Amino acid sequence: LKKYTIDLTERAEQGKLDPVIGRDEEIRRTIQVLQRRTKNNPVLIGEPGVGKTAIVEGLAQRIINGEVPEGLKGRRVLALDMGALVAGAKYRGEFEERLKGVLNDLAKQEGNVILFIDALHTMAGNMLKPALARGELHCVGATTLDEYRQYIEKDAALERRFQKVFVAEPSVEDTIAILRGLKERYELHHHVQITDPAIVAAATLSHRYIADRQLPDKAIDLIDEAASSIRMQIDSKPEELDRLDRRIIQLKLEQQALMKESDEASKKRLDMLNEELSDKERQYSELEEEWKAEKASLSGTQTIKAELEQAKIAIEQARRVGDLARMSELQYGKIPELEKQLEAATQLEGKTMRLLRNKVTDAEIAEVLARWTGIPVSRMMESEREKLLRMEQELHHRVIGQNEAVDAVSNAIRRSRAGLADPNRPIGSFLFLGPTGVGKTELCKALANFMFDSDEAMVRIDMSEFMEKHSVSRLVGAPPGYVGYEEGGYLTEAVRRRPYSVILLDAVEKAHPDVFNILLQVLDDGRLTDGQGRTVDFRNTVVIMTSNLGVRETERKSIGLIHQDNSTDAMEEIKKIFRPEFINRIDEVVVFHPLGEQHIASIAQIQLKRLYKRLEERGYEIHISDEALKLLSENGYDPVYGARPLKRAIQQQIENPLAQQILSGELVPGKVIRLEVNEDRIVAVQ
Amino acid sequence: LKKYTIDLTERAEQGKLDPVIGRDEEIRRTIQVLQRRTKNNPVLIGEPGVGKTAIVEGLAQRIINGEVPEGLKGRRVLALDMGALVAGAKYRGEFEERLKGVLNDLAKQEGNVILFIDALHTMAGNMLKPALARGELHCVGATTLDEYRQYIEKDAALERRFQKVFVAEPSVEDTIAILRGLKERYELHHHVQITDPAIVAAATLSHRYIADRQLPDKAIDLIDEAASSIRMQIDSKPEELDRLDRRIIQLKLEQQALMKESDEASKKRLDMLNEELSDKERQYSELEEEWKAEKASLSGTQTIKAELEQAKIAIEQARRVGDLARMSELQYGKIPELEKQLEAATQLEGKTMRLLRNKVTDAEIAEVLARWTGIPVSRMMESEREKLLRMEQELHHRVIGQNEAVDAVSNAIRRSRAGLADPNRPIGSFLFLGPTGVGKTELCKALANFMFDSDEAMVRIDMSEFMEKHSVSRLVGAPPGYVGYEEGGYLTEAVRRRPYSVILLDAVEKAHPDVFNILLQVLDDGRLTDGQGRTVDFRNTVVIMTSNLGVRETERKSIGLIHQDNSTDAMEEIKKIFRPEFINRIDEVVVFHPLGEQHIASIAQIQLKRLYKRLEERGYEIHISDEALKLLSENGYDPVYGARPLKRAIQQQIENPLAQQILSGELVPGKVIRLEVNEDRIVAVQ
Ligand SMILES: Nc1ncnc2c1ncn2[C@@H]1O[C@H](COP(=O)(O)OP(=O)(O)OP(O)(O)=S)[C@@H](O)[C@H]1O
Ligand SMILES: Nc1ncnc2c1ncn2[C@@H]1O[C@H](COP(=O)(O)OP(=O)(O)OP(O)(O)=S)[C@@H](O)[C@H]1O
Ligand SMILES: Nc1ncnc2c1ncn2[C@@H]1O[C@H](COP(=O)(O)OP(=O)(O)OP(O)(O)=S)[C@@H](O)[C@H]1O
Repeated sequence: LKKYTIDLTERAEQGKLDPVIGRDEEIRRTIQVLQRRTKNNPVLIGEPGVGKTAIVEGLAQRIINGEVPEGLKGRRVLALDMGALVAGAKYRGEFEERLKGVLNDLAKQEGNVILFIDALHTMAGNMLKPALARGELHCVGATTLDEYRQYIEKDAALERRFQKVFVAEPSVEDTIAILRGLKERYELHHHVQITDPAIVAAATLSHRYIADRQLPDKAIDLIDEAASSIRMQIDSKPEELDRLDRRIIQLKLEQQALMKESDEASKKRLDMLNEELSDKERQYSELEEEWKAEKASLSGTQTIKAELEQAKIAIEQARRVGDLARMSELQYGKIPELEKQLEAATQLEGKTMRLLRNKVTDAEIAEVLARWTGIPVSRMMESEREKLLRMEQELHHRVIGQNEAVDAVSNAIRRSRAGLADPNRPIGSFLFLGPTGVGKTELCKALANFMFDSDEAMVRIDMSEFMEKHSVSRLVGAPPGYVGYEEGGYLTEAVRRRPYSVILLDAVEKAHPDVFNILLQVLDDGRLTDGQGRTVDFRNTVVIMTSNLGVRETERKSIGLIHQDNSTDAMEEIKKIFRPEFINRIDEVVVFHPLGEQHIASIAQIQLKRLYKRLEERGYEIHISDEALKLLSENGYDPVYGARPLKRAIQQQIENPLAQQILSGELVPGKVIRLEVNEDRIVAVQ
Repeated sequence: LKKYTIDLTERAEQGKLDPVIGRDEEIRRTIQVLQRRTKNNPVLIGEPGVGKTAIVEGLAQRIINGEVPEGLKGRRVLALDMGALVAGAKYRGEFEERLKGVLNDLAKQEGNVILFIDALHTMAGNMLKPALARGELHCVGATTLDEYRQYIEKDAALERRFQKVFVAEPSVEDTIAILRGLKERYELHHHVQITDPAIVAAATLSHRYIADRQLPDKAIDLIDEAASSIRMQIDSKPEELDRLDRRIIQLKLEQQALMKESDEASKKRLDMLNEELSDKERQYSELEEEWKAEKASLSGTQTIKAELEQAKIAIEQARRVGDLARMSELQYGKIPELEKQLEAATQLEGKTMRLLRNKVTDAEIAEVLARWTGIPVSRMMESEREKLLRMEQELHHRVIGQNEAVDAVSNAIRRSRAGLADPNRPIGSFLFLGPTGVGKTELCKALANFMFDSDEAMVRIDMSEFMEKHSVSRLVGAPPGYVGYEEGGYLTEAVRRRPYSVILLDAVEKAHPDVFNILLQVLDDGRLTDGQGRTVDFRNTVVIMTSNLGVRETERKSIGLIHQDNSTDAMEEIKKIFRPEFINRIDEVVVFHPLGEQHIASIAQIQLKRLYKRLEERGYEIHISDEALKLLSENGYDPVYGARPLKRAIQQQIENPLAQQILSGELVPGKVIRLEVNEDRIVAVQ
C-alpha cells in the first residue's frame, strides 16, 4: 500500500487539490450508493472531462471536513494508482502476485480503505470476483457508458457486483457556477483579471459550436489557454519598447562600433548620431521606466492576491479544525483590509495600465475559439445590420437580375437569424423555377458562400436518376443483405459529413412519390432516421428544391406573363405529383426570369474578368467593342439555357486564336491587347 | 545527478548545438502550451527529419540568449540520459531503481528543469505516469501521428496529460534560408566554396524527385556528401599524375627488365626507354610540383578560414559576456583585415585554379543525385518545352505512321500544358477512332510512357457493354448497397490509385445517352461525381475515345490514302449520330489507321526481334525473303481486325514446324537460315 495507492484525502489534507463545485446531487447520490451492504462497488458512468475524479475528491473533501454522514467517517479513500499495478517488468506472472498481495493487504486493513478505480474496464479479475461478492472489498469503480457496453455490458461479474450511476454534463449557468468555482485557482495560476462576459460567452458559444467534446472541459481549456496567451503577452516587454528597443540596441552597439573611430577628424561629422543616441537614451529610459511602474503595480497586485490566498487557506483550516474565534479574527482581521487595498489596486490598474491588459476580454476567447473552430466570431457577432443589410448587394455582385427572389429569400434568411422560426423545422424551404446557370448555381454558391462562407456547403443531388421504386433505397439507405445497410444513401451521408450545409435538388419532379413523402417529413421535422440507424438533424441547413415541369413555362412566365397561369396549371401538376400540403410545408414559391440584354452583357463582363485575372498573370489587358460584346451576347445565349453557351462562344471565338497567338509568340507581355473585331468575329492585336 | 542527465543549454552555451532558421510560430504556440498547469505537455507531431529536435535546441538557444519570455525566464531544459541508466546497472531491478531514484531527485527540482523526451511511444514508464499526475516534473514529447493515435487516444488520463503540436514540412524558400544559415558550417567544415544556385537547384530537384525524406534533411545530405566529394577530389592525386604514374611504373618494370639486359640487339636498345624515363619523370615531377603549389595555396586559405572562424567565435562570446574592448578589437581589427586577405586568397584561387576545382556547382548536384537515384542528369536538365518539342520525334520512334495523330495531338498537348484555355478541363479530350490492334493502345502506352514515363497509366472502357443502368454502376461506381460497388468504378479505382492517367473509351455510340451526359459532365469542368458522389478531378488526365463504326473504312484508308478524309467523313457520320455539344467538346476528331505495307513489315520484324534473340542464343540466324514477308503481310493481316491475327499467323504458320526442324536436328545451329520459298507455305532453309 506504500506502492500502489494514492491517498486522495492526504492531498485534500494539504489542500493540494481544487475543491469540487456544484453537482452535489451526484455527490449525495453516490453517498446513497456507498451506504449499501451489497453492491459495495459503484460504477460511475460519464464522459471524458466531466468531473468524476473531482466527484471523488470533493467527496473526500466532505470526508476530511467530516461533512459526510457518520460511520462513513473512519475510512480513507486511497485510489488505485495507474501504472503501479502491472507495473512495467520483463516477465508475466508478476501481475497476479501483485493482485494477490494487495488483496491480502486490503484484507488486513479491514475495510478502512475504500478503493477507487480509475477506468475500471482497462485495468484479469480472477481473484477479484470472490472478494467483490463477499463485499469485504469495498472498492469503487468508474468508466464510460459505451466502453462499458463494449468492454462489456453483458457479463455476469460486471452486471452482478456493481452499481451503475450515470451523470449528465452541466448546463450553461451551471458551468458559470463552475468557473466561478475555480476562477481564483486559475487567477493565481494566471495573475490576470477576468471579465464576466468572457466566461458567460465562453460557456455559451463553446456550448453551442463544440459538438465533439463536453462541458465543463472545453470552457476550461479555453479560459486556461487564452489566459496563458495573455500571460505571455503581458510578461514580455511592451512592443513599443521593443520597436524602440531594436534601434536603441542598434545605436548603443553602433556606439560600440563608433567609440574607437578611425578618423577623429574626417568622421568627426558623426556627432549628429551621438545626439540622436542621447535622445533615444532619454525616451528609452522613459518608456522602460513606465513599464517598471507597471511592474510595481502588477507586482503589488500579485502580492495581495497571494496573501489573500494565505488568508483563505487559513480560514479553511480553521473550518477543518473548527476554531471559531480563529475564524472571526481571520474574517474580520485579514479579509476586509485586503479587500480595500484590492479595490485600490484595481482602480489604480484601471488608471495607469494603459499599455498592458491584465483583464482578459471575451474578444480573446473569441480569437482562441476562432483559432480552434476556424469561423471568426466576427461572423458570429459583427454588425449584423451591416452584413445582413449588405446581403442584397452581395447577391447582386454575383447574381444578376432577380430582385423578387433575393427579397423574399433574403428576408426569410433575416427572420431565420432572428430566431423567430420554429426550432423544429429546417431553416429555409424553397422552390425555384427557371433556367439553369443563369444564376441558380450562382445563387447556391453565393448564399452558402455568404452564410456558410464557402461554395463547399452546396450538395447537389439530381432526381433524374431517381425514377423507379428502388430510388428511395438508393438515396436514403439500403435494406439489409447489402453494404448500404451500413452506408445509407446519398443524403444521410451528405449532411452527415457537413452539418452546416446547403442542399440542392435538381429536376425534382421525376421521382417516385415515395421520395416526396419523406421530403414532407424533412419539411415537417428537419430530421430523418437512416438505414444505419441514426437521426440526422436539418436545423442547420437549407433545402433548395428545383423542378423543371414549368421551367419551359418559367422561361416564358417571367417577366411578361401572369403567375396565376403557371401557378394554376403547375400547381395543378403539383396536384398530380404531390398534395399541396407539401406546398404548405415549403416556405416560398419562387420564380425566376430570363435576363435582359444588359444582364447578359454584364455577365459576359464578369465572365471575362477572370480571364482578365489570368492575363494579369501573363501581363495583358483586353478592350472589346460593343459589336463583339453583341457577338458574345448573341452566341453565348440560348433560350433553353440562358448563359450556358457563354463560355462556349468565349472559348471558341477567343481562347483558341488568342492563346494560339501566344503559342506563336506574337503577343508581348506588358503590351496590352485590345480585342478588336475580325471580319465578323474576334481577333487579337497587341 | 551529474551522471544521469544531458543539459542542452550548456551545449548551446558552448556552441555545441546548431543554429536554427525560421520556425518562430510553432515555437510561440509551444510556449503557449507550456505556460499551462495541466495538459501543459505538448507533443511534437510530424514526420522524421522535419525539424523537431532543431525546434527543441533552438528554443534552448532562446534560453541561452535569454530571448524567452519572462514567464519562462530562468527555467531549465535538460535532455534524457538513458545511457547513464545502463551505466553501472549490474543486475536486474537496478535499472528501474536508478530510474525511480533519478525520478526522485528530479522530482524535487519541481518545474525548474523541464524535461524533453523524444520517441514517447518507445517509453515501461507506467511508473513515470503518477509523477506526471503529481506534476513534480514537466515534460515535452515528440512522436509520430499514428503512434499518438494508438498511444494516448486510448489512455484517457494521458490525453488529459498531453496536447498536440504539428510541424508541417516547410517552404522550399525557408529551407534555402536554413542552408544560408549552416552554409558557413559546411563550407568551413568542408573546406570548399558553395554557390547559391547549388542551394536553390538542390532544393528544387531534391524537393521534386525525393519526397520520401523530408525537408531539410535530404538537401543537407546532398550538400554534405557533395562538397565532401569535391574535397575528395582535392585529396585525390590528379589524373595527369596517375596516368604518368602508370607510364613510369611500366617504364620501371619494362626498363628494369631492360636494365637486367641479356640480349645484344634487343636489350641494348634500352637507352630510348631511358630517355623516355627522363621525360616522364620530369613531367611527373613538374605536375607533382604544381599539385603541391595548389595544395599550398588552398592550405593557406583553409588557415584563413580557421582564423576568421576564430574571430567569429571570439566575437560571439564577446557579445555574450559583453567584453567591450574585445568587440571593438575584433570588429575593428581582425574581421575587416581577414576579409581583405580573404579576398586576396579567393582571388588567388580566382586565377590560379586550373587543375583542381573547389567551388560547388549545379553540375556537382546533378552528379550526386544522378549517383543516388541513377536518374541521368539529362532528365534533370530536360525543360518542359524540351520534351514538348521532342514529342513528335520520340513518339515517331515507337509509333511510325499516323503523323496526323502524333504531330497534331502533340500540338494539342503543348496547348494544354502551355495554357490555352480554362484549366478546369481534362488535358486530352478528343476522339481517336480505329480498329483493334492497329496502334490504339500502342499510342496510349507511347503517350503515358512519354509524358508520365510508364505504360501503366491506362484504363480502357467499353461503351457497348454500357447500354444499361448498371453501366454507370460499372465504370464510375455502383450506389451503396449494390453489386459492383465493392469494385466501385474501375475508372475510380485506377484513377484513384494513379492521378496521372490516360483513359481509353471504346465504340462510344453503342452506349446509352446517360453516358453521353455523364460523358458531357466529364468533358466539362475537368471532373465528375462517381456513383458514390464525391468529385473525381480530371485536370491531370487525358481521355481517349474510339468508335468502331468506321472500322472497314479505317482499314482501307490505312495505306496511301490520306487520313484527314477519314477524320472528316468521321465528322460526317459521327456528327450525324451525335449532338453538337459533344462535338464541340472534342478538339481533334482523330482516327487511327492501320499501318503501311512496309510498315507492316516493320511491325513484323519488330516481332521477329526477340525471335532472332532466341535464335542467336543458340547460334541460329534466320534471314527472311521480302516476298515471304509479303505473304505474311497479306496472310496474317485481317481487314476486319487489323494485324491482330498476324502474330498467331506467325507462330501457327511457321514456328511449330520450325520447332520440328530445329528440334529435328535437320536444322543445324551455327548456320544461317534464310526464309527461302519452297511453295505457297513458308519453309526455312539452312
Ligand atoms: N463540477 C466540477 N467541479 C470542479 N472541478 C471540475 C468539475 N467538473 C470538472 N472539473 C475539473 O475538470 C477536470 C476533469 O475532471 P475529473 O475530475 O478528472 O473527472 P473526469 O472528467 O471524469 O476525468 P476522469 O474521472 O479521470 S474520466 C478536473 O481538473 C476537474 O477539477
Ligand atoms: N530551422 C532549421 N534550422 C537548421 N537546421 C534545421 C532546421 N529545421 C531542421 N533542421 C535540421 O533538420 C534535422 C532533422 O530534424 P530534427 O530537428 O531532428 O527533427 P526531426 O523531424 O524529429 O528529425 P528526427 O530527430 O530524425 S525524428 C536537424 O538535425 C537539423 O539539422
Ligand atoms: N501501331 C502498331 N505498331 C506495332 N505493333 C502494333 C501496332 N498496333 C498493334 N500492334 C500489334 O498488335 C498487338 C495488339 O494491338 P494493340 O497495339 O494492343 O492495339 P489493341 O487495340 O490493344 O489490340 P489488342 O491488344 O489485341 S486489345 C500489339 O501487341 C502489337 O504486337
